[PDB]
Order: sequence, then structure tokens, then C-alpha cells
Amino acid sequence: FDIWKNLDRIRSTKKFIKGSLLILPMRTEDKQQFDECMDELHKYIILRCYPQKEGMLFYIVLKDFNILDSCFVLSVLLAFQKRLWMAPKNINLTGSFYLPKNIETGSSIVEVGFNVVPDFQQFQVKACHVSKFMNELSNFFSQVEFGKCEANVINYFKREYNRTYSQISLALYELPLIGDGLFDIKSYISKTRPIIETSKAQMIKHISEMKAYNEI
Amino acid sequence: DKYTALIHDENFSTLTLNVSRYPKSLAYWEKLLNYIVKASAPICKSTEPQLLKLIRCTYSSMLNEFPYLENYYIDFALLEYKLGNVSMSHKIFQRGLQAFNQRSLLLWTSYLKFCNNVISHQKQLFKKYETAEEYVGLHFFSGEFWDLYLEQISSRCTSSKKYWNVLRKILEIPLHSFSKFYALWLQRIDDIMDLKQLSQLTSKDELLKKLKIDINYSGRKGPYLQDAKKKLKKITKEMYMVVQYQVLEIYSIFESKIYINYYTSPETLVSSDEIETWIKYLDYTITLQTDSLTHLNFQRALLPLAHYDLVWIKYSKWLINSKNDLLGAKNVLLMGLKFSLKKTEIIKLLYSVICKLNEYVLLRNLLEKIESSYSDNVENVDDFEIFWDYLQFKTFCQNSLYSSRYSDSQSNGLLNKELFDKVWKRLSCKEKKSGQEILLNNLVQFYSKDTVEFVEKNIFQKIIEFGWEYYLQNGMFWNCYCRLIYFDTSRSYLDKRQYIVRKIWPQIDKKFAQSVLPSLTEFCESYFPEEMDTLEEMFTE
Amino acid sequence: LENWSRYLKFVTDPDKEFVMSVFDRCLIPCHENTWMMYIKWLTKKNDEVVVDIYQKANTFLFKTLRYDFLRFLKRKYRSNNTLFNNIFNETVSRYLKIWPNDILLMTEYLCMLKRHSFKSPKEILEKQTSFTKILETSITNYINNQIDAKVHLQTLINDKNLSIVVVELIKTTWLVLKNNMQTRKYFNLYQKNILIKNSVPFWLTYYKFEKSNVNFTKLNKFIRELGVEIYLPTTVMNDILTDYKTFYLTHSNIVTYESSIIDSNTFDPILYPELKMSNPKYDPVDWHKKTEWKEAGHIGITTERPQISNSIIECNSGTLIQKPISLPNFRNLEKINQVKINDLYTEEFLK
Amino acid sequence: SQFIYPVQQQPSLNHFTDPNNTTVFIGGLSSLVTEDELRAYFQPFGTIVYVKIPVGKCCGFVQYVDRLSAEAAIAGMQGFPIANSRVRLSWGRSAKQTALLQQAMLSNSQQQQPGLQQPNYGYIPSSTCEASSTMLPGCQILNYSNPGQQVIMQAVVNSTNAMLNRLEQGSNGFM
Amino acid sequence: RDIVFVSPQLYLSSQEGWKSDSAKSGFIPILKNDLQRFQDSL
Amino acid sequence: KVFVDANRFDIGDLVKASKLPQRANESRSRDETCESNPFPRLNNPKKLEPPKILSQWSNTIPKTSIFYS
Repeated sequence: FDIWKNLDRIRSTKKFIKGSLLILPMRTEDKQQFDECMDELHKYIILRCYPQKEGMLFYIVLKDFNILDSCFVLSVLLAFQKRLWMAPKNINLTGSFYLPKNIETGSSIVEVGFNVVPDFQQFQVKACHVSKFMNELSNFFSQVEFGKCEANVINYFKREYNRTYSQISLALYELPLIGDGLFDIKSYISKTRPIIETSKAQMIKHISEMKAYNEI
Repeated sequence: DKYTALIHDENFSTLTLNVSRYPKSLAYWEKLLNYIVKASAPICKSTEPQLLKLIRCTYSSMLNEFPYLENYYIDFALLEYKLGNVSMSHKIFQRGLQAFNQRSLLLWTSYLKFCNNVISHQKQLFKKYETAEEYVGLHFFSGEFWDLYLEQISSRCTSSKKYWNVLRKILEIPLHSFSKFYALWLQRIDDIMDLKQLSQLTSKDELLKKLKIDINYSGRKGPYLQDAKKKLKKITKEMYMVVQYQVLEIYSIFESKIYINYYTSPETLVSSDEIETWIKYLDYTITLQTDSLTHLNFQRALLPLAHYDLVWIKYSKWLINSKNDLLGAKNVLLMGLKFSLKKTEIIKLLYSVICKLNEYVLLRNLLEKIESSYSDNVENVDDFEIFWDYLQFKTFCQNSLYSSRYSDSQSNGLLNKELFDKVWKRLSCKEKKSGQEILLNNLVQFYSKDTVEFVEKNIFQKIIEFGWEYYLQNGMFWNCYCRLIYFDTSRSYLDKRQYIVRKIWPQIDKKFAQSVLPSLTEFCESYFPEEMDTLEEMFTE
Repeated sequence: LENWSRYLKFVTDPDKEFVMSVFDRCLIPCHENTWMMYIKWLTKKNDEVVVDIYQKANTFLFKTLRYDFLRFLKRKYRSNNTLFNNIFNETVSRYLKIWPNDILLMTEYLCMLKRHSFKSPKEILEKQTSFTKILETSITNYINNQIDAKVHLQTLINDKNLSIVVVELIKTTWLVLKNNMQTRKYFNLYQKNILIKNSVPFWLTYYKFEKSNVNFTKLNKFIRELGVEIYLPTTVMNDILTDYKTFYLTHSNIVTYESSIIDSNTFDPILYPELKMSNPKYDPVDWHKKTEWKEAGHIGITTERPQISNSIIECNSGTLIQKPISLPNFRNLEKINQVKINDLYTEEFLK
Repeated sequence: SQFIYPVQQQPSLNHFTDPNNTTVFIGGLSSLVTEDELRAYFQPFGTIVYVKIPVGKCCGFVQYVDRLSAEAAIAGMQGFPIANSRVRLSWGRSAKQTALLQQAMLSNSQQQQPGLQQPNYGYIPSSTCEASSTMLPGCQILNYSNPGQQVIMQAVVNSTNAMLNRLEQGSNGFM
Repeated sequence: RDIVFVSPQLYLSSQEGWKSDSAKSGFIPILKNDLQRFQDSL
Repeated sequence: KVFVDANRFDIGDLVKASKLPQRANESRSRDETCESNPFPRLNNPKKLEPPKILSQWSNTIPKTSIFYS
């Protein structure tokens, strides 16, 4: 039920990473309350917050952390994201987090097959509760090891992410005009029209042959 | 000067207007292509830099307009190559691969045949083949890719040991032209004669224990080697049997009925028996569980099927069911919202997946995007299922935000006064807009006390005082009206009876025997018979 | 038949009883459409003789004409009681043998029953409670198999029919009195028996009832054991699931969704009707011996696909260079062109 | 040379081979079930040509219009107990061919049904229909319809209307 | 250079910046004329 | 433009220049667009060719394929 208590719990249970990095996109439609809480986090405790502009895309990047300092933060943010919806120890966290694929690694968080994003192997988190999620996260970050990529890579990620979802915004804006203005309809019907007429003829001849093969 | 000469030619301007009016008309854009390049010179660095920026931006808009074009990826990358700028050509094919989520073999074989000539550093160059190999090696028509890789790894290495590894890796994979590689490897078994390189064929210990050949042997070693070779040919028989059975199966069931692989132009249509083969082939590979092969085959069928919303939904329901990532399905589902011309089913399934994901802020942002996409006025769209699913998940997110307006009734279901005006404007259409009734069944299912009084007073009494003709005279409105009343927790049976005769009376009383008599009678017959007696006594008069 | 059609159209052109006699003569050579058109011409002439002709046709016949005779006869119904006994005997003759089990027309009977048998507020009260008595004694009767001299109680039975009778029992118990308990006792009594559990309108009135009790936890227990314990039609299954999704979204919020999300393993009530639209045999949660792998793709036949144990196809080249390669182990190898079929159709149906 | 195109033999034409049979067969069918409720079972997997039930035994035929519908049906309903105990699904040979088979059992002695012709481009499989052109890839412009049966073109509005009326009458019979 | 790059999805969606001279991502080329096309859609 | 061997721009000017002198007596090029072949399965293409097999092991195939053409 307490974040700092569980943080101390695997400070005691588990006995930094050279080039460590985590990117995490957040979406809170209430920009101001999210500022009121993330600034509170930074005043409590490396985790750079990068905006892009409702629909506040706030990136939280983690660099060179000792493991526990990740185990604190991510939890809070994911427990922040449900907290708006349910009732501003109970209901768990789900969400995502991203790592740069430049990794050798060697149930409750899984390598996503098919990322959209170039070169960032999306790690989704499942519906495990706070303490179990914290243990699995700490166990997994005891398992990973990175190679350096620095290149101001969030500038790359903020290009690519916004590119993908601006493109999804493009398809959503194509939603009214499907066919009728987005491609030429008259020159289209002029070639698709006798072919669909032939096909309707093929299918009615077929159903008639089925009536012959079926009856008697 | 030929740049400005291209500008001032009227052919370019007319055709430019033709195209920029119509994005997804490919055949307009093809003439745009052909005019720009064929009207230009033989393309070298001597040509005007404005024209070269024009060709680059032209194909960039093309390629980001139709992302599944293999040949135009190759055409931009090679035309861009001929100028020079090799680093940019690497960026171009990598943009193409990133558009095919690093799959589909043609970009791979051509990038790689290109990459032989460009990149020099052997460890890295073979590492690039290796990253290629785990993505598109298992591909069924991928024989040209391997043949490239095998001839290459024969060219650069001196020890044959790295080449034997790949030969032993080929024959397990069900390729189409497997048989060239078995011929290469049978020839390779026939050439080996010094009997100590059976160690570099396969592991020494497993060559002893399973197959009974010594490598250290103090004998004449002629018949021993000949027995060794002939004994190994039995093992390659049985491997050739297994993989030949698999490939003859793949061919005879599926690839004999697939004719089109190549994504022509979202105008063009695909045969029904073709779809019939594809969905079975998708189904087939699911059972094999070799995940690289089924990622590849879903992505591979996704080329000529690209946007029919059969294969995308097939993918998403595959990943949710079997593999259980449950977020990758969101991702591909986004990527097929990104093009599938019937977006209705994919937007509903996308809604449901993300509601499972509990990314609700994504949901609310997407729904206000569908607001701004119809630019307001979602009621005025012709197809009703988009407004339908839109309206449902909008109510879900909305009444999960703002609720506890109706005391002791709670649910906040579909009854925001704003949302009321939304559903009212969908409802106040009078047959200009279709599927009007279907809202009422979800209104009529509300229930208990404050709110049957509200919804009755708000919707239905306004309907009764005005009475749009087509909207009063269907049976289903009268049906649903008596249904919403007849199912309440707040009252007895007899006031239900008094009020059902009170509701049957005021607005029909008039001809309507073709229309409200059949549905209303089946209601009346359904829930009692006694006022069906008095009902028929009314309509008879 | 074309000559009779010409004579019938010529009769449609133009005493009338003689033309009907000629139509009956042509019907003696015949068939159902001729009797229906004859009934239409008799209705044009304008009743009891048409009832006689309809009884003669039901003796002569085949579902549509007699079912329409019952429906049309219930349209002239408010005139008297003689027509009630007439339809009653027509019905019982049709329930008995001619249309043996047949959901459709029993509820037509009971709507015909309650009208004549029952027609102040305390009297309507004790009236409708007696109407619940007359059905619940009937259901306990079939569970005890002791059918009395009550031709209703005789008809009620007929093997797919008990369904509608317990439907209308629970229907008139809940809808009338706000009983709300004895309903639930009837649901729990009727969940256990077998002939009543795989019935459509029982679970559909259960569905509408549980909608009225807007509590979703009983609804989610309902949906989760639908395909694998409740065993329903799949038109009906798809319809219940889509209507459940609509009803869910029109009556829920986040905080009862996330609570109603079951932890780590199972379904989620928005996604689960949408994944499971079709595929009823579905369960949320050893390789290559199961029936779906043997029957894979070519779905005709259980075949034994030879596969290679210690096949390295999923591995890269580099991890394949790491260790030298161990030899292929072969699985099944020998059931090439070996092709095994249930042959369930030929064996059951033809033999 | 080394490489020859394969030559494989032809199997007997019974009712498993030659994929065109789209007549799914159900066995172990109870007596409760008959001609309407099987159609209410096997409708959502695809357009049904017919359902036919010899009363004298526990069998039953449906005929889909595509193989995919039939294959999804056979994958969907094996061991799915309808109204009573289990069913057992395999490809029927179905109608008049079966009469020819029983006669050939009498005489002690097979026709592929016509699946389709060529393309159509107009039909998309397992597309259910209930009871202004703009042909598009997503519009799925053609669809069979059987209550005579025809080939009609188009919404899902109609299927939603039909399911709401079906559920309103789902409490009672009329089924 | 007397050519301006133009997208119709952003115009018909009424998003701002539907024309820009600087080749952002997926804009179609159109000359300085711009108004015949502006008329073509409606 | 891409597989027709000298329309590729990269190797393209070679095959024109590598053409031999044609002193003794006796191309599908870039003009091709989408609307040349609208619907490929109207005008019948040949099927995908059946895969090749070692004649040394041609005797050991599956006899009697499922599903005759």
C-alpha cells in the first residue's frame, strides 16, 4: 500500500547500469494535476520530463539509475495513471515502458512482439499488483545490461513517436472521406463496374448450378 | 533551366492538380512519376539541384503515402544511389524495412545485394545478414535470399566451417527451392574426403554416439570413408523426407492457389477464392507455433490483402488469443487503422483492446480525434456503426469521469444533457439518417425510478407532443415505449396496466394497422392477453 | 396444375359457391397455396364455413397453412367461445403428432389460454396468482410424471416445451407482483435439470431479468460460463454477447471494470465478448500430439506430419555457430502418405 | 537433370478429398433439435445454402457457401453438445449424391460440387447477411442472401435491427 | 522556389498548416497557382 | 523499373553500354503504370510453378496427394 515501504522491502531483498536508459510516455489529459504531482516527485528525489504539444505527451527518461531509484519511480507513475480514473492498496497498474533494444537479457512484464516504434523493444506490463510488480521489475532489471547509444536519442524518439501517431491522426482524419474524395471514384467505377457485374453473374450462375446439384 | 522549364510546362501543372486532388489514386501518381523523371535528363550530379530535391520529395510523399511499395522503395533508393549519397540510400532502405516492420524479402534481397557492394567490414556485414536471417529467412519463397547468403559466405571466409553451419541450417527450413540447397549439400558431402572434417560437418561426440563413425581411425580409411559418406546419406534422406513432405504440403494446399503477392494499389480488388486461400494459410501457420514464420506470414499476407480488414483483425485476434502479448495487438491494430478502408470493425476492436489495456487517456484522446475528424457532428454520418461504437465508448469513458448525477439510480448511462443533445440530434432526423430505432432500445433498457420518469418525460413525451411521422408510425417505438415502462422496479402491476392502456391510446387512434398493429400486437400478446382483447377492440373500430 | 391455375384465375376474374366447388374439385386433384387462396376468396366473400374449410384443410394436409389457420382463427376470436374450443382441438391435434415438439405454437396456446380463462384489483390479484398456480403445479407434475385430466397440462410437456412453460412461469411471477425471490428460487431450481438448461428462452429471460437487476457480477458469471456450460445457439450467443457489450458500456464505469477485471488469469468483460464473438468452445488461460495439429490446415484428415526433433529453425546463425551442431532426431518418419479419417459420416449415416 | 517437377497420384473422391464440399455433417443430433435450430446454430459462421435432416436418424446436413465457413464450423463445433449430448462433425457428401450413394450400395459400386469458377473480386468469405454503390475494397460489395436465395449488394444496421427484434421476441417463442 | 507542398487530408480535416513550402513529410507538390486545386475539392 | 535489368539507374547505363556492336543483320520500360494491368486475374496468369525435387530421392515422395486439382 506504501511505495517507499516496498522500495525499502526490496532494498533489503535484492542485494547502476553502464549506459542505462528508460523512456516512458505518459498521457494524462489533465496536464496541470500531472505537473502538480510530477514536480512533487522531483522535489522528493536523472528523470528528465520532456513535453510535446489535453494529450500531454510527457516523456520520463531514466539515466544511470541505481535499480531501486527506478523501482520507486515507475510504480508511482503507473499508480498515478489509474488514480485519476478510479477514485482521486486497491486496484493495480497496467501500462508500458520502453527500452532501446540494445540489450542482452541473460509473466507480468513481457517483450512486446511487434513494436510500432523503430528500435525500441516495447515492454508491456501486465495486471500484477504493486508488490509483485515491484519484485518482477527489480528481478528483470537485475537481468538486463545495455550498450551506450546516447545520441540525444529522445530527440529521435520524439520524432518517431509523433510521426507514427500523427500518421494515425492522418488515417483518422481520412475516416470521413474514405473513397469519395481521397481517390478518384469515377475513373475507379469505370473499371470496377463491369467486373463486379461479371462476378454477380458468375455467382448467380453458380447458385443456379448449386440448385441443380442440390435438388432432385 | 530545365527545372524552371519543367515548372512552366502546363502538362506538369494539370497533372499535378489531378494528383493533389486525389492522394490514393495510384494511376494519377504514376503519371506524376513518369512525367517528372522521363521529362528530366539522364540523372546525374550535373542535373539541377532543385530538380533533384523535387524527385526526392516526390518519392518521399509517395512512399509515405503508400507504405507497402517494395519496388518504389528500390526505385527511390537506387535512383538516390546513382547520384551518390550512399549513406542516404542506407537510410532509405532502412526506412523501407521499418515500414515493413523489418520483413517481406524483396526489400531484403535487394538491400542486401546492394549491401554486398557497399559495405566492406566483414563481421558487421555478416551480422547484417544475421539480423536479416532471423526476420525473413524462414520465408517460403526466400530461396534467393539464402542463395545470396550462401554464395557470399563461400566468397569471404577461408574456413568452410561457417558455411557448413548455414547449410545445416537451410535444410531444416521449409523453403520453396529447398532442393537447390540439398543438391549443394549432397555435392558437399560427396566432396569431403579427408575424414577429419566430419568434425566440422557436425559435432564429434554426436557423430560418434548417434551415428557411429570415429574420426580418429588407424586403418586404411578408404572403405571407412566410403561407408561414412554412404551412412550420412541415409540421415540426409530422412531430413529430406521430412522437409520435402512439409514443402509439398505447403505447395499443394496453399501456394498453388495464391496468385498475387505484391500489393497493387488500394484501388485493386482481390478474388474470393484467393482470400479463401490466404485465411486458411494464416490459420495453418498458427498451428506450427514457429513464431518468426507466423509473424512473417501475417505480415506477408498483409501485402496484397493490405487493407481489407480481414487480415488485420485476424492478426489481432491471433495475438490476443494465442501468443498473449495483448499490447502488440493494440499496436498492429493501430497500424491497420493506419489503412483499412472499412475502418469500422477495426476501430471497434481497437476500442475494446485498449479498454482491456486500461489506457483510457488514449481512448479519450482517440475519441475526441474522431470528433475533430468528422470536424464535429458525428450524428450526420451515413454509416451508423461508427457513431454507434463511438457513442458507446464515449459514454463509457464519459460517465466514468463525471458521474453521480442521478441519485439512487446511478449508472450515469447515456444521459449527459450534452450527450442527450447528441443522441437527440441523431434521433431528430426523421428517416434522413438510418438506424434511428437502435438508440431507443438502449435508452429503454435504462430502468428503475427517477429516470424512467425522466427518459419518458424527456425523450418520449417530446416525441409524443411533436410526432415525426416515420418515427411515430413504426411499431418498434411503441413497443420500446411500453417496454421501458413495463420493466421498472418502482411500481406494481396495476398501474402498469392503467398506464399501458394510457400509452396505447393517445397517439395511434388512427390507421396504422399495417405498421404498429403487427409489432405492438406481438408485444401485447407477449406480456398478457387481456388488454390484447381490449386492444383489438380498439383497433377494430 | 397450369390448367387449374387458369381456372382459378378465371374464377378470380368473375355462383360463387359453384366456383368454390370447382376449386375444391381442383384441390382434390391437388396444394397448400390453393387452399390458402381459397380461404382468401372465402374471406373476400365473408366465417364459420371458412372455419369448416380450414378444419378440412388441416385434416387434408404443411406447417405454414395450419399455423396461419391458428393465427387467423385467433383474429376472429373475440366473437365467441365455440371458436375457442375449435382452435383448442385443432391445436392439440397439431401438438400431439403432426408437429411434435416445436417451440413456436405452445406460447400461442398459453396466450390463447389466459385470455379466455382469465379476464376488481384484489380480484385481478388472486386471478393472476391462481394463474401462477396453474403453471407451477404443472411443472412439478412433469417432474413427477402424473398428468391429470387437464388438456393444457397434457400439451405442456412434449420435450422442448417445458422450456416455454417455465419461461412464462418465471415471467408472470417476476413481472406481475415484484416477487423477486420465488423467481430466484425458480432459477436455482431450474438451473439443475437438464431438459430446461439448454433452452433458449429460459436463459434469455434470465438475461433480461439480470439486466433488470443491474448488478454485473451475476452477469459476468453468466457470460463467463456461457459457451462452456450453458450451451446455447450461436446466433443467440453472438446476440447475447453483443447486447451485453452494449449494455455494459451503457451502464458501467472504469472503477467497476477494473474491479471486475479478474486478476492475472482470465477474461475481461469488454474484450471477452469481442474476442469470443464466435468460437464458443473457448477457454482463457505438450505440443504436436493434439488433434488440431494433426488435422492442421488440410482440415479433412488426421495425418501424422513428420517433424524433426532438435530442429534449429528458430535459432540464428550466430548461436548456431556457437556450438557444433547435433544431428536431426526424427519424429514419426514412417507415416508418410499415411492417411487416417474418422469416416464419421459414412459409418453413422449410410450404415 | 537432378531436378524434376513432382508427380503425385490422385486419391478417391469420397467426401474429404477435393476441398469443394461445403456440406458440414453433424451426428449424434438429438430429436429436440430439428430444421430451424440447426440453422440457428450454424448461421454466424457463414451463409447457409440449406439445412436438411432425415427424421429417421440422428444426422444432419448444413451447406455453407465457402469452405472457410465450413472449416471454421468444423473447428468450432466438434464436441459441442447441442440441446443434449455431444455432436460429432465431419463433411457430409450431401444431398442427391447421397441417394446415388445408397443406390451404389445397392448396385455394389462421385461428383465434385462446383466450388466457384475463377475470381469474382466481389465476394469476401464468411460474410453474413441479414434480410448508393461506392464499391470499395472495404465495402464487400457482394453477399449471398437466403431466407428463393439471391445475390444482393450493400448494412450492419439491419443485422442490429434484426437482433434487437430477435431478442425482444427471444423471451417468448415465435422461433 | 515557386512550388508549395500541400496535403488534402489536412485541408479537408481543416487542420492548420495544410500548405508549407519546406517539405515536412508527406505533402504533395503544387505550384504557386494553388487556387484551381483549392477550388477542385469543395 | 526495378527487375527488368537496366531500368534500375544503378546498373542501368551499363547494359545499354555493354550491348555488343550489332553489325550483322538480325523491353517493358518505365512507361508501365498501375492502370496498364488493372486486374491481373482477369487475363489468366500461369500458376506458381511446382517446386523442384531431387530425382535421386524422387521415389520417396508422398504418394497420393490430398485434394486433386
